[PDB]
Amino acid sequence: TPQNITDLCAEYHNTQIHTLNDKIFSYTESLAGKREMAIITFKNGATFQVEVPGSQHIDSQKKAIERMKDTLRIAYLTEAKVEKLCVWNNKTPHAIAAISMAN
Amino acid sequence: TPQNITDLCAEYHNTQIHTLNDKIFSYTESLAGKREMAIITFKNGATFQVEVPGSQHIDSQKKAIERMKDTLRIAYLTEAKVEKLCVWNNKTPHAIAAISMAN
Amino acid sequence: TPQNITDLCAEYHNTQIHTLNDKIFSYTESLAGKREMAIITFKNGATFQVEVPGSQHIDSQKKAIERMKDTLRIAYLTEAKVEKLCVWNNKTPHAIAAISMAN
Amino acid sequence: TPQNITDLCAEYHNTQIHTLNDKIFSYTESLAGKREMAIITFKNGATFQVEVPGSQHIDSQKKAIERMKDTLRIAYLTEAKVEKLCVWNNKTPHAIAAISMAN
Amino acid sequence: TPQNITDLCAEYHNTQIHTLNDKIFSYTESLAGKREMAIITFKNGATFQVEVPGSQHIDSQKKAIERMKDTLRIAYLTEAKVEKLCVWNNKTPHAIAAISMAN
Ligand SMILES: CC(=O)N[C@@H]1[C@@H](O[C@@H]2O[C@@H](C)[C@@H](O)[C@@H](O)[C@@H]2O)[C@H](O[C@@H]2O[C@H](CO)[C@H](O)[C@H](O)[C@H]2O[C@@H]2O[C@@H](C)[C@@H](O)[C@@H](O)[C@@H]2O)[C@@H](CO)O[C@@H]1O
Ligand SMILES: CC(=O)N[C@@H]1[C@@H](O[C@@H]2O[C@@H](C)[C@@H](O)[C@@H](O)[C@@H]2O)[C@H](O[C@@H]2O[C@H](CO)[C@H](O)[C@H](O)[C@H]2O[C@@H]2O[C@@H](C)[C@@H](O)[C@@H](O)[C@@H]2O)[C@@H](CO)O[C@@H]1O
Ligand SMILES: CC(=O)N[C@@H]1[C@@H](O[C@@H]2O[C@@H](C)[C@@H](O)[C@@H](O)[C@@H]2O)[C@H](O[C@@H]2O[C@H](CO)[C@H](O)[C@H](O)[C@H]2O[C@@H]2O[C@@H](C)[C@@H](O)[C@@H](O)[C@@H]2O)[C@@H](CO)O[C@@H]1O
Ligand SMILES: CC(=O)N[C@@H]1[C@@H](O[C@@H]2O[C@@H](C)[C@@H](O)[C@@H](O)[C@@H]2O)[C@H](O[C@@H]2O[C@H](CO)[C@H](O)[C@H](O)[C@H]2O[C@@H]2O[C@@H](C)[C@@H](O)[C@@H](O)[C@@H]2O)[C@@H](CO)O[C@@H]1O
Ligand SMILES: CC(=O)N[C@@H]1[C@@H](O[C@@H]2O[C@@H](C)[C@@H](O)[C@@H](O)[C@@H]2O)[C@H](O[C@@H]2O[C@H](CO)[C@H](O)[C@H](O)[C@H]2O[C@@H]2O[C@@H](C)[C@@H](O)[C@@H](O)[C@@H]2O)[C@@H](CO)O[C@@H]1O
Ligand SMILES: OC[C@H]1O[C@@H](O)[C@H](O)[C@@H](O)[C@H]1O
Ligand SMILES: OC[C@H]1O[C@@H](O)[C@H](O)[C@@H](O)[C@H]1O
Ligand SMILES: OC[C@H]1O[C@@H](O)[C@H](O)[C@@H](O)[C@H]1O
Ligand SMILES: OC[C@H]1O[C@@H](O)[C@H](O)[C@@H](O)[C@H]1O
Ligand SMILES: OC[C@H]1O[C@@H](O)[C@H](O)[C@@H](O)[C@H]1O
Ligand SMILES: [Ca+2]
Ligand SMILES: [Ca+2]
Ligand SMILES: [Ca+2]
Ligand SMILES: [Ca+2]
Ligand SMILES: [Ca+2]
Ligand SMILES: [Ca+2]
Ligand SMILES: [Ca+2]
Ligand SMILES: [Ca+2]
Ligand SMILES: [Ca+2]
Ligand SMILES: [Ca+2]
Repeated sequence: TPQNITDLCAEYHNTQIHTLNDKIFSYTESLAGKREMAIITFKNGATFQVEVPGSQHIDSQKKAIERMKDTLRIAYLTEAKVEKLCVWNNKTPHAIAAISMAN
Repeated sequence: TPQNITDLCAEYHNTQIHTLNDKIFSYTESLAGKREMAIITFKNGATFQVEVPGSQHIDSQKKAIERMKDTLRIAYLTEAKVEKLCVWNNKTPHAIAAISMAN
Repeated sequence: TPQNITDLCAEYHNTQIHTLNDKIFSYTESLAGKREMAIITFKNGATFQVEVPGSQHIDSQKKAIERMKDTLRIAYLTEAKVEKLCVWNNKTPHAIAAISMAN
Repeated sequence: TPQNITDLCAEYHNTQIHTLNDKIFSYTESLAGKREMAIITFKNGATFQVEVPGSQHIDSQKKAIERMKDTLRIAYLTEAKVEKLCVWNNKTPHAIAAISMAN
Repeated sequence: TPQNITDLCAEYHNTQIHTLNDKIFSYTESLAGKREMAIITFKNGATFQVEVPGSQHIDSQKKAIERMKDTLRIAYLTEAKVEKLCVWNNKTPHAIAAISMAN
């Protein structure tokens, strides 16, 4: 089991770490059918999604997808500094796998 | 996959973007039967619903509807600035499909 | 579809609007069997319940009942001003159907 | 239907009211098997639990037990004043049945 | 039933109490498949996980695992002082069983 986000991220293909060290600039949320997702941006233009749940996701990920959207909303609203995101870079926008906050 | 609320909104018929750049003026919530909904207003009188769940919604939308009501309540209580809403304009009041927050 | 609490409240028998324009004075919560409910008061002694879920409620109301208790707790803890309550006045204490928050 | 915590408490056997009029001093939470519970204390050493869900509970209490743990956590973090607890005094520590928050 | 985290912790094999008396320094969570988990650190380098749910857990632990991650996120965001953690020391990083918060 990994001890940090960087090591975690390295366990998977198709991923990378972004080091933001910044608060979330915007938070977008949709309930529209087939677009039940969240999008965040940072001041530098970096844009990330929490993907629409699909066949790329196993059943054990479903609660964690919902948690992640909860986390991004409250991080946005508290201006919490995001340290890193682990993302899948085979999606556009890049798709969030993990987040770390330290500040 | 869209990267922002404007492009997301354009994927659908009967939708329009409202650009508010303002906090929510009022938040209303009902548990009464057949009116299990939320209503928000802005100071300019713009009025929006989160629809009662119904046969227009697919299963994947049901958690998202609940999330959106959570988001609107906490946005209201934090006086968070709402940037845009994507709404269905074939409902009265207009029905929320997506929200963006930026400030 | 209604656009405000007053019009929503008027769709139901045995209801009334209370105009409070005040924060919640006390919040009570019970997990005791057959009394799984919330009670709120205002400074003037006005007392309201969220009813114990029962056969008077249709299935769609169940989630809305839980939401309303969440809303009352966070409204209490943020000292949010309650504008109006729509209540059923054939219950003692009067039972909450809807809430509006504004200044 | 009762209108306050005192009257509610008096509907049950083996209960008593504690009048605390104080914030929660400590909040403890366990996920250990058969000990999935919360424990609070006050500065005077008064110690209370939210019981592990068990055969003493009816099904309608299950959501309310979860809600109570939610309430205690946020009350602790907001330094909210606890007015009274209704507890079962046939449990060690005394088991929470209901809570009131006020000044 | 135990009355404090130390006594609870002692009911289990392979556990120990860490006394931190400090805020959480970093919070990490993941939605990646098979790593649906959270990791926290303290300034002294102490690193702890909330384990991925698995066959080592009983059903009552499922909700408690989700609660614990909720608690760690809000404790982080409120800078709440963590008093003690009860952890399993047969996992790397040590796995959280219980948390206490106090000053
Ligand atoms: C179009 C937009 O909204 N933003 C782009 C930004 O891309 C977005 O954010 C990235 C992280 C990714 O999720 C994209 O899918 C998304 O549209 C661009 O970022 C570059 O993205 C490419 C992938 O298109 C590579 O990943 C590259 O490393 C990224 O550029 C870096 O990150 C940027 C935020 C800047 O810091 C840039 O200087 C870096 O080179 C950028 C490219 O300028 O343009 C908009 O911001
Ligand atoms: C309670 C009320 O009557 N308020 C009106 C407002 O209507 C309400 O809000 C809109 C957004 C919609 O949901 C209505 O169903 C609801 O009653 C009026 O809004 C205009 O309505 C039309 C047709 O519905 C369009 O939606 C239009 O975009 C709305 O105007 C926009 O919002 C206004 C508040 C202005 O900022 C205007 O420039 C925008 O285009 C408006 C105007 O008639 O007046 C009250 O606010
Ligand atoms: C704890 C207490 O005795 N408070 C009373 C309040 O009664 C409570 O709150 C009302 C809304 C209801 O849920 C009652 O069952 C509950 O005990 C009194 O409110 C009046 O209550 C009588 C019934 O005993 C009638 O329901 C009457 O309509 C209520 O008054 C209206 O609402 C008040 C809060 C004010 O807006 C008043 O001007 C209204 O006419 C009130 C008033 O007697 O006194 C304490 O607050
Ligand atoms: C950790 C500890 O020993 N604290 C005690 C407290 O006991 C704890 O809190 C009470 C409410 C109950 O949940 C206990 O199981 C728990 O250990 C003591 O309270 C008394 O506890 C004894 C058992 O030792 C009896 O249960 C008794 O009823 C409790 O006293 C009542 O509650 C107190 C908080 C006071 O209001 C007292 O007047 C009440 O009768 C107290 C009492 O000495 O001391 C520490 O806080
Ligand atoms: C490597 C790193 O990131 N941190 C180490 C820390 O280990 C981490 O945290 C501990 C609690 C455990 O979860 C590890 O798996 C994890 O990598 C080290 O902590 C000691 O780790 C050993 C066995 O690895 C024991 O768990 C021991 O209790 C730990 O030491 C206690 O906690 C420390 C932070 C110190 O305060 C120490 O005095 C305590 O005994 C420490 C070694 O000090 O170093 C990094 O922080
Ligand atoms: O679990 C989610 C992930 O699934 C992978 O198969 C896919 O390559 C990633 O882009 C991401 O969607
Ligand atoms: O998914 C929800 C949407 O469903 C559409 O069919 C409908 O026209 C919209 O008004 C909205 O209700
Ligand atoms: O939805 C529940 C409501 O149902 C009505 O039939 C009843 O008269 C109200 O008091 C309220 O309980
Ligand atoms: O509903 C919970 C309560 O049920 C009672 O029967 C029991 O005596 C109490 O100690 C408490 O557990
Ligand atoms: O309940 C969770 C615990 O289960 C035990 O059997 C295991 O030894 C611990 O490491 C921990 O996983
Ligand atoms: Ca700021
Ligand atoms: Ca800080
Ligand atoms: Ca203000
Ligand atoms: Ca305000
Ligand atoms: Ca701000
Ligand atoms: Ca105040
Ligand atoms: Ca206060
Ligand atoms: Ca303080
Ligand atoms: Ca404090
Ligand atoms: Ca600080």
